[PDB]
Amino acid sequence: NKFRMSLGLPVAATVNCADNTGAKNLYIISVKGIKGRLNRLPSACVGDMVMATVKKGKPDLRKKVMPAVIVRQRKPWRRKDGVFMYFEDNAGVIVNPKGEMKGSAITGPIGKECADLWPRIASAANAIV
Amino acid sequence: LKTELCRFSGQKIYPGKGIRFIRSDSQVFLFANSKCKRYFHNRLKPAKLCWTAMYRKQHKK
Amino acid sequence: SHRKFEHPRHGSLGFLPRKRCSRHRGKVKSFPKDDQQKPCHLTAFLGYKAGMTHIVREVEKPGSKLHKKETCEAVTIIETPPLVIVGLVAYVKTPRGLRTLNSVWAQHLSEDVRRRFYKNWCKSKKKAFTKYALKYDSDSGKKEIQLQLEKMKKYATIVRVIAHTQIRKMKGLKQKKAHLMEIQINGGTIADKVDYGYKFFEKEVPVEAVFQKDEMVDIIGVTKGKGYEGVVTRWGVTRLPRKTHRGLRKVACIGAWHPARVSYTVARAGQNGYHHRTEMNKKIYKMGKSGQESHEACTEFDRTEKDITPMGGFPHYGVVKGDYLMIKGCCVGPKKRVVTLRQSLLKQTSRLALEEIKLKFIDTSSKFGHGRFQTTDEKQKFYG
RNA sequence: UUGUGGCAGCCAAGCGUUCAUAGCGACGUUGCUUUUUGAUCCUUCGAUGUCGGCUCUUCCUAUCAUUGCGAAGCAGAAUUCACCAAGUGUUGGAUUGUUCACCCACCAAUAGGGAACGUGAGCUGGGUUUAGACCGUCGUGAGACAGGUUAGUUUUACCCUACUGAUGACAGUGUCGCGAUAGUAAUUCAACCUAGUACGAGAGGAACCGUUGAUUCACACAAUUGGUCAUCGCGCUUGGUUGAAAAGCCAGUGGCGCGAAGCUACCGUGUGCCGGAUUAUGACUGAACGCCUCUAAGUCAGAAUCCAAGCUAGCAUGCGACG
RNA sequence: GGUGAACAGCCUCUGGCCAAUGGAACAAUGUAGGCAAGGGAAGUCGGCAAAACGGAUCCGUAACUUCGGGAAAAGGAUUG
Ligand SMILES: [Mg+2]
Ligand SMILES: [Mg+2]
Ligand SMILES: [Mg+2]
Ligand SMILES: [Mg+2]
Ligand SMILES: [Mg+2]
Ligand SMILES: [Mg+2]
Ligand SMILES: [Mg+2]
Ligand SMILES: [Mg+2]
Ligand SMILES: [Mg+2]
Ligand SMILES: [Mg+2]
Ligand SMILES: [Mg+2]
Ligand SMILES: [Mg+2]
Ligand SMILES: [Mg+2]
Ligand SMILES: [Mg+2]
Ligand SMILES: [Mg+2]
Ligand SMILES: [Mg+2]
Ligand SMILES: [Mg+2]
Ligand SMILES: [Mg+2]
Ligand SMILES: [Mg+2]
Ligand SMILES: [Mg+2]
Ligand SMILES: [Mg+2]
Ligand SMILES: [Mg+2]
Ligand SMILES: [Mg+2]
Ligand SMILES: [Mg+2]
Ligand SMILES: [Mg+2]
Ligand SMILES: [Mg+2]
Ligand SMILES: [Mg+2]
Ligand SMILES: [Mg+2]
Ligand SMILES: [Mg+2]
Ligand SMILES: [Mg+2]
Ligand SMILES: [Mg+2]
Ligand SMILES: [Mg+2]
Ligand SMILES: [Mg+2]
Repeated sequence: NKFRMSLGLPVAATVNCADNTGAKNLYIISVKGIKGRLNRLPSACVGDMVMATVKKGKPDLRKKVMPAVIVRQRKPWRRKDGVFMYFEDNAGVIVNPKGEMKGSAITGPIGKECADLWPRIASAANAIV
Repeated sequence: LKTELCRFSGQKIYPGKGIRFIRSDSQVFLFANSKCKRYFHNRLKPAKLCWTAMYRKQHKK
Repeated sequence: SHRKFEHPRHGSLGFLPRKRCSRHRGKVKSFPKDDQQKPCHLTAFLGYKAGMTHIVREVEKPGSKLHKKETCEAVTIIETPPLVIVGLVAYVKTPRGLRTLNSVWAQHLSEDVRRRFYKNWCKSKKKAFTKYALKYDSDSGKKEIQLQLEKMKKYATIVRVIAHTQIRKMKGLKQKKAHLMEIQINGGTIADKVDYGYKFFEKEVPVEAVFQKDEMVDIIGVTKGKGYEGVVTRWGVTRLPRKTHRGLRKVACIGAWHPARVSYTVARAGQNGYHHRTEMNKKIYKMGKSGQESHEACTEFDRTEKDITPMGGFPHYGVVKGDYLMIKGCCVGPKKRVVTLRQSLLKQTSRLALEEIKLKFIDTSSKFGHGRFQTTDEKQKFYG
């Protein structure tokens, strides 16, 4: 599948919301696939599906747990040609358990490791880099 | 070979090296090393640093 | 009184005692099982870790995301000038184990290998083997040496060659006292093995005659020494809260009341590093032989004429002038350390093992500071 | 000791749409266990630091998941009962001092226990458990409270041993070796292919091989990236100071920027292993018993198992070959 | 004396000292003092400890109020 990347975003990290859904701000509460280890916080990286709450935004989206996908991280990570690439901010988009985006558009760049792993986000993406 | 250029200092970047920044406007900045990267984020202007490629063409050095 | 929450144990009990190694040269603790239909080959060398750098290559691995893509990988360079075979040792199977039956040395031994037998060469008389040498100049003496060969052919179950390094050809190593070891001959009969070893006394073995391209090899040696280390770094246990009286960097409980003893399984402070280690399946990316194009760092895609040595030389090593060997990944030991390359004991069958390597670029920019030129003339012509 | 707590048997009236025993099991009855409590008062009152958590290791099996199987009211998928099995794993959080509990979430799974109810010269001190103080009930009162509340000192190792490392004598001195014994380590998941296939009316819906990855752990290493500065390396700068300029110095590292080298991070990179004997179980041959029968004699296949190999040590007051 | 609102802190002159056993080296564990990518209380009984803020000039300042306050509220801009 994908290669392993520097995990940037532990639980309690609060991320920007890059879609036209009305959520402003996602709050990671867990990461899908994390079989834990004593005292180690579950962490996410670009293309990782997470569970999150909405702490700023529309009333109908708040106070509910929902799946999201990380699209941007500030933590540098090593591409497999050698470069260490990173973004200006942390971002993710609201999806279903099957990966379908709740919104319709994405604002800003998208990590290539995410677009190749979620084809519905890939479709809505502006510039995949 | 397929070299690449530093967006800040204007030097050649050889394969397997460099730091690639993505800015909110989707513009890609590729730096040669961490000296360039820290001056960039400190908001220095590579035209005012004497050792840069932009500076040298601007003063015909 | 069960522990509330469980987590795997810190550290491995399989590398105890974590003491200083009793050896500076790495010891081959097992040779590849012999296959009498193979021709007589050798199974190990002594190299010197020169330094590291990185390649960029292109992958062929159908089904992988890296297929038809580039990749960057660290590599280590081991300088491996030819070995010189000075002796032969025979082994015989006994109920207690393997036993040395006899041994024959070459007539001429260099000053370097003879330094190996002294702890102060300079103020000695340098008499080592000065009388065994005379066995080569009298027919009664020649008779013995020839008769010893017959005895090995007659009874040996295993034959090994004694070889020393040409330590003098690495001026960066401020060493004149060569390293000496036994290397087992595999393949052929015992009569074949004895002929192969003796026939080739006083001569040089390149690394080509033993190791090939893209084969997997084990590397043996002693790791870097770090002195006396506490439990947090030596064993990897977690730190205690900030507000602990008498210190954070320890293990809170070293055992229960019963047994009324501290167990060997608990983490303690002590020596860290300078341990013997055998490290498997380090792949060979490139063999560099002095006098051919394969020595320099010019690929089929990059033709810039440059040597393997980075600008300013390998740090804390010097300049690689002789034969060398390019391994994927990292190597036990610091720079300048003698390493033991050993043929794999296993069968290599997996797709990684069979994979063919084609380099596209070798970084020879300086490993001091942030290197930015590949050659000195590139630098000189850039500036003025 | 075992009433009580927990686990397990036997018989079989009934349930299980019909069928005592697939899965259960009433009325009865036999045990085991010693993480409960009760009962007792044997040890300790010239003192064995008294809850919990944190940290770390080890051990048990009454097995939750992981491996191999047997049964079913097992079509498939899922689920249930049982066996061999303790090799590996059993998490992140909200509230509570809590053990316990209970929700949120992930997960293959979030099993159950012991070690002076492991672990205070290991911590912590939230609770409880002195002296201050408030409330409520009780008391004529001093005061009481197995009621609630708030503030309240956590001492010592340099000894012996254990453990971890470090020298070292005992056939002159040195080099190369052998290898008794002791330790030991790898782990689990996912995506694609098989496959919308088997199975099935449909609804649903697998797996082996093959491929590519990832988790937990372990051992190294520093080419790149990141971290680190008193390179006091270069630059700038506040205050002072040497009449000034230049050059510096002081403000315990004056401060800031960049900073090689070394060290170092799942925050970086690499690597992590082949034979044999078998368990459960299914069988072969084949009597006892003209048939039958995995068993009696003789054979077979067989596992996250055990023993090897491999890896670490090897003063084993062991040994070999040479100079 | 200088800086400055300042008997603050910091440097200097008069005057006074360098009296605190020395030498070598720079392991663990300490103690005192720093810095740390991404995240930001998930740690913990509990933000304990640390970090962040901080001078001055201009602007602007809510609830509530015993009308005296709150108030340096909050929130902005500037500074050689
Ligand atoms: Mg924890
Ligand atoms: Mg416990
Ligand atoms: Mg447990
Ligand atoms: Mg490590
Ligand atoms: Mg304390
Ligand atoms: Mg370097
Ligand atoms: Mg009982
Ligand atoms: Mg009972
Ligand atoms: Mg009594
Ligand atoms: Mg009593
Ligand atoms: Mg008492
Ligand atoms: Mg006492
Ligand atoms: Mg007593
Ligand atoms: Mg005691
Ligand atoms: Mg059992
Ligand atoms: Mg104690
Ligand atoms: Mg208290
Ligand atoms: Mg009181
Ligand atoms: Mg009371
Ligand atoms: Mg002590
Ligand atoms: Mg053993
Ligand atoms: Mg750096
Ligand atoms: Mg560095
Ligand atoms: Mg049959
Ligand atoms: Mg003034
Ligand atoms: Mg003053
Ligand atoms: Mg930080
Ligand atoms: Mg908190
Ligand atoms: Mg909390
Ligand atoms: Mg917690
Ligand atoms: Mg709490
Ligand atoms: Mg505080
Ligand atoms: Mg207020």
